[PDB]
Amino acid sequence: SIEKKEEVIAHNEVVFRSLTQGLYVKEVDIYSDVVSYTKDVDEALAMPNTINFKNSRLIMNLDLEPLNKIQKVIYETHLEGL
Amino acid sequence: SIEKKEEVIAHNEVVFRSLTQGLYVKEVDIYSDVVSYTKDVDEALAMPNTINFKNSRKYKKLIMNLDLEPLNKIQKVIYETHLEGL
Amino acid sequence: MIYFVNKDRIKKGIPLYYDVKEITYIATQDGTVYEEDYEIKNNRLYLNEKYENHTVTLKILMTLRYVVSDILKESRYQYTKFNQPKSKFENLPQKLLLKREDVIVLQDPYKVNDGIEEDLEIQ
Amino acid sequence: AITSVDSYLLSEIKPRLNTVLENCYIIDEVLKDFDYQTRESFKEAFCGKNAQHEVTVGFNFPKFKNNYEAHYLIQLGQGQETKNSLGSIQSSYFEATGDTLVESSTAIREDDKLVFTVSKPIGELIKVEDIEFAKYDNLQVEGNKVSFKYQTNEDYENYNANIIFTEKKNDSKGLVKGFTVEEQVTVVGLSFNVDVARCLDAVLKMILISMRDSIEEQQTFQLQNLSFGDIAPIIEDGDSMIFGRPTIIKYTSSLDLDYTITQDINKLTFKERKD
Amino acid sequence: AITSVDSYLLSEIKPRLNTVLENCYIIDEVLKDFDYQTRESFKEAFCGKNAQHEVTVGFNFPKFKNNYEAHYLIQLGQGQETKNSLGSIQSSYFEATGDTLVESSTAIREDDKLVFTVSKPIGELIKVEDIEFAKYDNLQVEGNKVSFKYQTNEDYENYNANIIFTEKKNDSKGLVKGFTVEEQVTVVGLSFNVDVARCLDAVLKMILISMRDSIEEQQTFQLQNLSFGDIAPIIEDGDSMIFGRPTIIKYTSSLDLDYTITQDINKLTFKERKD
Repeated sequence: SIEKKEEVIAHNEVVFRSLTQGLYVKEVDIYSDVVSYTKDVDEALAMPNTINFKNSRLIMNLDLEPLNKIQKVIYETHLEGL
Repeated sequence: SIEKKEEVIAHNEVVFRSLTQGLYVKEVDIYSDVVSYTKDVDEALAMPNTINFKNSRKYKKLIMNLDLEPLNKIQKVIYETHLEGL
Repeated sequence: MIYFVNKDRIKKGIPLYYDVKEITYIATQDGTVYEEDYEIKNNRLYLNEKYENHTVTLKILMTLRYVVSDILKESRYQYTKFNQPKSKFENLPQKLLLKREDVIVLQDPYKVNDGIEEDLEIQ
Repeated sequence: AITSVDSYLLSEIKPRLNTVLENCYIIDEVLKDFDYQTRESFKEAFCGKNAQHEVTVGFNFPKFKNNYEAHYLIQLGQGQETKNSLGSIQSSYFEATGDTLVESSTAIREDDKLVFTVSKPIGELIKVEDIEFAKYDNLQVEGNKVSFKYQTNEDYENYNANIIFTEKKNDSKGLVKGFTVEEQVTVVGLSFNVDVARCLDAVLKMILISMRDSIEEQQTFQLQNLSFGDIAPIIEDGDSMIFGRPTIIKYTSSLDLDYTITQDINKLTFKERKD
Repeated sequence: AITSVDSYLLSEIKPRLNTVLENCYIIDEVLKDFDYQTRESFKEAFCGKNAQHEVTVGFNFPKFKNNYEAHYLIQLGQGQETKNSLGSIQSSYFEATGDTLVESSTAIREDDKLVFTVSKPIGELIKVEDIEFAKYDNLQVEGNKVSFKYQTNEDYENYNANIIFTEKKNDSKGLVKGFTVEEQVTVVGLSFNVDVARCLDAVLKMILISMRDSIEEQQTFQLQNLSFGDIAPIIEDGDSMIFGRPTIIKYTSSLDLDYTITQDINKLTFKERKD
């Protein structure tokens, strides 16, 4: 069973994804329009997921499928008997 | 919505408990009989139990003591990636 | 020889320092290994996921090989004339000082095979 | 904190070297000055995720055969004591402290405070990225977590911050006794192909450059100096020679030990005398 | 920009050596102090377009046989770190820049401006030969081409200019982290005839002198120093000895790496507080 546990959220971001190809964005141009795509889920271009940024610039393309990405990292211990 | 999951083992070591007293061993004498005790898991006579260190010899006398209850203290870190839509 | 496995080497395949003819004995921290868990292709070794972070060691048999590191008593000669229409020149055996191939290893040469069955009955 | 330079070197080199060899853009940046032939050959052999050939690193005198296509060889080298302080005193601490850790931690809402959680307790908070807490925010650390006033900062409820902090070990206090040591460590690349050795040396130089931003050697192993030897045949008795160019790395570190103190004053006995 | 001194030496030596040996006038200028016999023998053997004998240059430890009539042999030698800057900072750049290029470019007429075309885009314009543009000319660079006002300069519609410029790579910005390295490289001429070796050494010295005007070592490999060894028999086990006089060349270069920065400020949030 569990003797001690704690959960923390290492990162919380918004990932951009194409609607047709299904590949996420990797690299972008000066205006941040897409120039490269990638199949990876983590390497994809992402921005902080907070309202201030959202109000501070969706804006690049009509492929309007952002993805709120949240990373949960958990520390725990067990005392398994014999 | 767990997009991906991963697990990691940081430590894996054995710790002994007295069946009646409920304490954990911390020290032994030259004959390897218990000398001291603690009620703290973080401070105990840890025996490494990773892949390389199995089948030890330092604590054979300690193991055979019926009053002691071995415990496999294992510490883990698990990473979970969530995709929550827009 | 011995190798250390990681999450990357498991998929690519372990590159062996030597060549391979056959394997004598494999082992790891969990004990020996059976034929059902490992395979070899193009002189590299594959393992299943059970040994992601284990060590592996092998006793291996390889073909003997040599390179000519010097030519010694290099030429010996005879004007053979007895029982010949005319004088003939014949080069007698060279002596070679051979050296083993350890630092760099190349696979056995690709010889062209013959379709003649060995130990073929005739009648 | 006794320093093992070789283990630190190995731990820094392995993941960093793998990451550098992972992608082609960084390698092309590194090998800008080299000719087309050697650059492309090295890229074909070692560079890329799907590379068939692979480099290795390890210490000297291994009982097993070691791959001589491309390998990083380390040996410990000499050392010297250069500077000392009065009484060998380096620093004084009230709370036992271990390594310095960097952790990412997303902001969280608590009924009175925004907070960040951490893996382990805090002995001292060095820096929070892009934040300079004022008196109004009333920055407070309470074991595992650090906290600041909720109301006036409520726009930042999910701030994707990261933290540089220090572990907490005990509440005891003591003195740090030790000195500084000037150490030399030798690193050499091995390859039966000389061009591969040259490229390997260049990669080694680049990763040494990159390491200077690392926390540990910023805090522990300052004053890095480098020195390169001549390309020489390491071995001639094989069918083909081994070629390598040794490099010498210098570091300065503080070997020290924590001397605890049990004396704690809590009362005073001011009394006069009579005659 | 990691520096490969050996490759630069080879690339500078080969065409320059061929050009020097092409004509007799330069060779006669070089060998003014030598006697008639050796001078004329070397000229007969190697000098001239139609020379039957030819010199060669290459690195050390070649697995193939190497011509020992006249050859330039290079080996890498030692290296040392001599100077550093605070934080290992060398320079700061707003736009990624590659090598410095020199291109000839004849002037062209455009409806409002005279212009010069170039092979590649421009990151920065250093100099235009024999020109000091004033405010009236309003010098502007727009990617590949540089331009100035047409009307008052119309006499120069076909000016046979040449340009020293710098390549453009990216619009990103970053920091340059690195140090200076003091490197030694050894060069030796080989010949079974000692007089040929002497003349070869003199030619080597002259081309080293000529190299100092080169762009690359003016920008990268400053502080050239030379040192000559004694004429010695390189090998005695052959039917005839090999004679060569090693020379040591020193250079100073800046090993550096570009550290990019993603932080760009474009908005300000100046707000007061209340209590």
